[PDB]
Amino acid sequence: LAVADFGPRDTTSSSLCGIDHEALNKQIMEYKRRKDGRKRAKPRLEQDSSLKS
Amino acid sequence: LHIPVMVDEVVHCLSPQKGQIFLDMTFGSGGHTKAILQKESDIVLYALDRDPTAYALAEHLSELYPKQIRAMLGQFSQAEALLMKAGVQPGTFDGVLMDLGCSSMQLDTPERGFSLRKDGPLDMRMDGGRYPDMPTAADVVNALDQQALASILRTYGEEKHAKKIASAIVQARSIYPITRTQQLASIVAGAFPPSAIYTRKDLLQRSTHIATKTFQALRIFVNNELNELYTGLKTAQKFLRPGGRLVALSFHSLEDRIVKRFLLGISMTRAPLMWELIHKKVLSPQDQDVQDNPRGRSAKLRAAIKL
RNA sequence: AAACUCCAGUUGACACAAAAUAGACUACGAAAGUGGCUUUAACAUAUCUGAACACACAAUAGCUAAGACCCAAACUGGGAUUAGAUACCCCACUAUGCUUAGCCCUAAACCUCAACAGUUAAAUCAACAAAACUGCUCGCCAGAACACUACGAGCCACAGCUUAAAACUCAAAGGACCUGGCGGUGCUUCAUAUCCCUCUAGAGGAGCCUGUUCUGUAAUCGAUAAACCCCGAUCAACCUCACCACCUCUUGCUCAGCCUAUAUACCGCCAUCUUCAGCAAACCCUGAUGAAGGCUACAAAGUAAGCGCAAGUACCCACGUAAAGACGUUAGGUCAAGGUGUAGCCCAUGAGGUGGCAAGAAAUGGGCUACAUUUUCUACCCCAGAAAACUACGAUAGCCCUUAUGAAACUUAAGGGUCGAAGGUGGAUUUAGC
Ligand SMILES: Nc1ncnc2c1ncn2[C@@H]1O[C@H](CSCC[C@H](N)C(=O)O)[C@@H](O)[C@H]1O
Ligand SMILES: [K+]
Ligand SMILES: [K+]
Ligand SMILES: [K+]
Ligand SMILES: [K+]
Ligand SMILES: [K+]
Ligand SMILES: [K+]
Ligand SMILES: [K+]
Ligand SMILES: [K+]
Ligand SMILES: [K+]
Ligand SMILES: [K+]
Ligand SMILES: [Mg+2]
Ligand SMILES: [Mg+2]
Ligand SMILES: [Mg+2]
Ligand SMILES: [Mg+2]
Ligand SMILES: [Mg+2]
Ligand SMILES: [Mg+2]
Ligand SMILES: [Mg+2]
Ligand SMILES: [Mg+2]
Ligand SMILES: [Mg+2]
Ligand SMILES: [Mg+2]
Ligand SMILES: [Mg+2]
Ligand SMILES: [Mg+2]
Ligand SMILES: [Mg+2]
Ligand SMILES: [Mg+2]
Ligand SMILES: [Mg+2]
Ligand SMILES: [Mg+2]
Ligand SMILES: [Mg+2]
Ligand SMILES: [Mg+2]
Ligand SMILES: [Mg+2]
Ligand SMILES: [Mg+2]
Ligand SMILES: [Mg+2]
Ligand SMILES: [Mg+2]
Ligand SMILES: [Mg+2]
Ligand SMILES: [Mg+2]
Ligand SMILES: [Mg+2]
Ligand SMILES: [Mg+2]
Ligand SMILES: [Mg+2]
Ligand SMILES: [Mg+2]
Ligand SMILES: [Mg+2]
Repeated sequence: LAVADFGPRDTTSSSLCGIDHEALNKQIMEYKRRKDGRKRAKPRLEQDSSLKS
Repeated sequence: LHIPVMVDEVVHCLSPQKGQIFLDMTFGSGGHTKAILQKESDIVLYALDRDPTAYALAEHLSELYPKQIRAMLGQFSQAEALLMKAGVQPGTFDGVLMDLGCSSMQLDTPERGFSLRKDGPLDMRMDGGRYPDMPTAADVVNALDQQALASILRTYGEEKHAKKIASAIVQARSIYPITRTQQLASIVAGAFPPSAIYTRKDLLQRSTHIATKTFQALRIFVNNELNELYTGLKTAQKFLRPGGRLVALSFHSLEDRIVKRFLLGISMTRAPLMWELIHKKVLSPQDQDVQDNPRGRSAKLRAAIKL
């Protein structure tokens, strides 16, 4: 820092709001232009027929 | 009748005195504007509002004081140009009183569409036909998709169930047009069970309609109050005299955020700050006064002096 | 000079507050508790057990009365924070923590181990904790919740404590452990075109091309987070065609037919991790033969066919790039490639004909051409001459004409003319490359 040479020493507010109020305002205006659960079985209780076969 | 909210504080805060020129960016009913022309008979004042009905009141009330009050009409963004035509670009305004929200007359008159309780056309537009092409709340709900419509309620209205109240509106509009305030209230209230119509309670623990905030959301997007609030404050600063006391009144914390950070130079989402908060406190009106005027319970007054 | 100042630093004086180091000790007391110094008094019992209530005690908090008050500090006030913050953070201060005399009688009052006596051989032993038991005695318990509750009674307690049910309700509640998932989960090492920075060219802005969404239309369908979006299509003017409207045929090109439903019945072919290295038959051993687990190379229970990786082969090498890439994951995609299970239609959900749809108010993905001087035009294919800002650069767009293909072209493509627009190198964000 000491060796270094310093030389001679002397765009929309909609984004801030969080919503694109302009684009939506156009969208509604464009529309205006046209205007004018189930049960699940317990796995342990699943029935099998291996013994019956 | 609606007493001007925190009129005693706003008068003391601005201390209107002879030889001082003041601006009012929201004349509305004019209760605050008239309370300021009473303390100081030699005061000079300028008025502004977005409602032509509000601008007519000022013109009619201009008879009481011919030149002490000067009436103007237009939005916050258009205020600088309107005042620039007068030629007061520096302005040297001692104080700018930027009252916010909806006027008592605007929401007391059912025709204006601001009241869900009554039955009026679903206008919800502070503009009084000065721009007859300005979309109204009815147009916003019938045009925007669920995703877009949800954004308005979610942010402007603080709607937690944004997807739920937005889908109901989309379904309702298809069956029939949404053109009346009561129709919208029933549509929003249908989203939830019949019990939920008045389960929600106000900040004072008082039951309110479930769609109360939904109307606020559409009110803010139709009139773009938030974006117009940022420009209005910026314009005031340019037209505000050095050492001049600004006084805002944020009815809700949502708009208070813009006022809260603008005065403190904090990013809405380093150079030195240029404001002096003589009245930092952001407090509701006296509880005795809250009961008398519940509409103004949430009024947060943020005062500052330009630096 | 002067006096004032809440204030800060050095020095001195200074308490009814609290007791570094020792203390890495593990003592004392029935427990609660007890850790500055001195002194006095003083720590029951020559069987054992023996109480919610008898007798006497019992942290902290709290009550009554009188004092002390350095510091801390419920509450409260102020300052921030926040969508809200009657919280967490900062400041101030009170009850209170201290002393005295009375109360109050509660603690996760917990070594979560009742007192006394005895044993270490048996079975060591559900699990975990804290090795497993015997004798003896008192206390206590009998599904969860209701319930540290109601009523009764007793109590200096009066929003209190102790003792303490029932009705209705449920098929569990609960203890210990294991696996998985998850953690605003710890540590260490990491990613090579890679998570961040770094390097180059881009996307995000403009026009156009194209996809999708939405909207529109009488007018398909499927894909649609990574892993959809020039995707099925190496391709829609008719046909293709599955769509809409109208008309027509009925054993029908077929020993019929269905692009009808179900990709959550499937084969088939694939995406994805995979820019992975693991999967696992059959055995064997451990844990008391519990769910589970199985590695140490100076090795301690693992052995493993097979599949994958690897190897090999293709391309110009042994490099690189291709190809390959298991099991499993997402009931991932495709019933509309074809086939097909189940269900449905059979004068119609089948077959044929004619005409017609596929637009853009918009939003968005990808791409193309640009914004120019490392450029524009011509010659040349690198020793040139001109151009160079409202006649420049810039449309592959619009409009008009011609040509090509075709039966059919305001429509598709090519060419010419006319026209000369936005665009002046693009915010957050974001793609690819060793
Ligand atoms: N962007 C804007 N520009 C100008 N006026 C606006 C505005 N947004 C709101 N307003 C108006 O400002 C007023 C705020 S509410 C009424 C306050 C007024 N001081 C009274 O007399 O009560 C309303 O009249 C409203 O219509
Ligand atoms: K000490
Ligand atoms: K007893
Ligand atoms: K304990
Ligand atoms: K785990
Ligand atoms: K770009
Ligand atoms: K499949
Ligand atoms: K099929
Ligand atoms: K089928
Ligand atoms: K048919
Ligand atoms: K692009
Ligand atoms: Mg005894
Ligand atoms: Mg006892
Ligand atoms: Mg007891
Ligand atoms: Mg006690
Ligand atoms: Mg006490
Ligand atoms: Mg005190
Ligand atoms: Mg203190
Ligand atoms: Mg204890
Ligand atoms: Mg005992
Ligand atoms: Mg019980
Ligand atoms: Mg208790
Ligand atoms: Mg009790
Ligand atoms: Mg009782
Ligand atoms: Mg672009
Ligand atoms: Mg489609
Ligand atoms: Mg679909
Ligand atoms: Mg599908
Ligand atoms: Mg998907
Ligand atoms: Mg066709
Ligand atoms: Mg068919
Ligand atoms: Mg599937
Ligand atoms: Mg090789
Ligand atoms: Mg490959
Ligand atoms: Mg290989
Ligand atoms: Mg599926
Ligand atoms: Mg046809
Ligand atoms: Mg052209
Ligand atoms: Mg021809
Ligand atoms: Mg030109």
